[PDB]
Amino acid sequence: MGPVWRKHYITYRINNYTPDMNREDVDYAIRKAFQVWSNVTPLKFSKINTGMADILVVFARGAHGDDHAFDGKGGILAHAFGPGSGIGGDAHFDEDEFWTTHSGGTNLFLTAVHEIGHSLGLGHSSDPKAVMFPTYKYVDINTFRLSADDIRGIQSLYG
Amino acid sequence: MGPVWRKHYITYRINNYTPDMNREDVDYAIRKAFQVWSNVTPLKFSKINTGMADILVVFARGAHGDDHAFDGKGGILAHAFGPGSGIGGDAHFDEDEFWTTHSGGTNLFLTAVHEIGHSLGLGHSSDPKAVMFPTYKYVDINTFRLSADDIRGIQSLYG
Ligand SMILES: CC(C)[C@H](C(=O)NO)N(CCNC(=O)c1cccc(C(=O)NCCN([C@@H](C(=O)NO)C(C)C)S(=O)(=O)c2ccc(-c3ccccc3)cc2)c1)S(=O)(=O)c1ccc(-c2ccccc2)cc1
Ligand SMILES: [Ca+2]
Ligand SMILES: [Ca+2]
Ligand SMILES: [Ca+2]
Ligand SMILES: [Ca+2]
Ligand SMILES: [Ca+2]
Ligand SMILES: [Ca+2]
Ligand SMILES: [Zn+2]
Ligand SMILES: [Zn+2]
Ligand SMILES: [Zn+2]
Ligand SMILES: [Zn+2]
Repeated sequence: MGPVWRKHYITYRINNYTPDMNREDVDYAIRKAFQVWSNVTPLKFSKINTGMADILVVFARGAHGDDHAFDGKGGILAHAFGPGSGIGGDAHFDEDEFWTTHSGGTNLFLTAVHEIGHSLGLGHSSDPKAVMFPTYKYVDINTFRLSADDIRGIQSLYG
Repeated sequence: MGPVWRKHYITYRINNYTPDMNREDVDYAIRKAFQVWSNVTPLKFSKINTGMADILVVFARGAHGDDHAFDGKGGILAHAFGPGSGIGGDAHFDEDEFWTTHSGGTNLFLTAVHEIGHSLGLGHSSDPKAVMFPTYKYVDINTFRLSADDIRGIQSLYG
């Protein structure tokens, strides 16, 4: 393995909101995305509105302060840093994308699941069924499930 | 090092056409895509309409006889085999994608530039500026350029 979180209780904070969606929708998509991963691991995720969280969720465009500039609409959608102090664990979403509760844009839920995988220490999967496979494909949020390879990946890091 | 073409006169043939575009907008996009690479290499590319070619261009959907099935709309866009006989060099475009002369779909020209890169022996690039960076972004065909990295890579396979 590379790095992992050495604790099981992990906090996140939503730094700022995208204007593409309602604030309630953004909270919900993010909360469900963490739930995908807490469902298959010992990890507990807790939303914090003050103080400093382990995992900061940020919407930004272009050069946004971290040597990995976003690229305007399309292309790179998002990135996240592996477990660590400071910017480690943080997930950044390209505001030049159009974020959506369902399809017809870039689905925030699905992307957040992918990115949180990174935040927890996963790399990319060679398996096209896996959410950690590095191409975006819309699947209905209600029918989305982690693949065998996703779970095997995360359980090897956290039991 | 991976295989390369041993000869300099390389042929391609378009096996079938996507209905998403005029037959001739497809020829144009493909021809321009080859031109991108012949401009920076000794290689020359000729289209043939019958007989055996070096690079067969295919539009297929799902499983189509090569162990790398496509995945329906979205996700994977296309794939191509490195130099060699038989399947070698062939370039397969996912028919479930919606192919376009511009945007409002997946641009055939830009995607063909990427796949031909594979047909000529190139792997992916970690440089986002590179066309061999494995992420699609639309850019007007007039403004598109190979990056220093792409050119460096191809000029280090061919002479
Ligand atoms: C820059 C990174 C950090 C970033 C990301 O990871 N953030 O977490 N991107 C991913 C960029 N790609 C990679 O890092 C990477 C690394 C190694 C291998 C690959 C790879 O093979 N990707 C697929 C390439 N495909 C094919 C291909 O290479 N054909 O030649 C085949 C062989 C599978 S592809 O069909 O998707 C394809 C991709 C791009 C082009 C292309 C490129 C330039 C011009 C025209 C077309 C053509 C085909 C990708 S990212 O694009 O922001 C990204 C991608 C997906 C998701 C995601 C996934 C599941 C659910 C929701 C969202 C989130 C973000
Ligand atoms: Ca982008
Ligand atoms: Ca952090
Ligand atoms: Ca936006
Ligand atoms: Ca061939
Ligand atoms: Ca596809
Ligand atoms: Ca199609
Ligand atoms: Zn960032
Ligand atoms: Zn990723
Ligand atoms: Zn194929
Ligand atoms: Zn590729």
